[PDB]
Amino acid sequence: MSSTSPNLQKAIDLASKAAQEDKAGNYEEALQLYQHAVQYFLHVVKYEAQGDKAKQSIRAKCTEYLDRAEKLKEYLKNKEKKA
Amino acid sequence: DFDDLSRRFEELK
Repeated sequence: MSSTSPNLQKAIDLASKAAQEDKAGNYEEALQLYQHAVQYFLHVVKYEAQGDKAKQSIRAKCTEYLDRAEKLKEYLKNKEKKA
Repeated sequence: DFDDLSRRFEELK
């Protein structure tokens, strides 16, 4: 078995904390964590070397985190429209 | 090809 790059480890940690913060209802913190996770996942997949299977899993996680993140942006826009 | 994700990530700022 093989090595997880430090940038890719950053991506997973951030995502992990995003998920935690998401479920806790701290949506503003969650959103930032998701966004930065995606930033690292994109960097890794583009400029670090990995197999097809690795790229395919990163693409998958990228999709999920941007989905949720965008949904949180829209939520926060409407929470803010209140005032 | 990761353009769509890159496009969506950039917009998300």
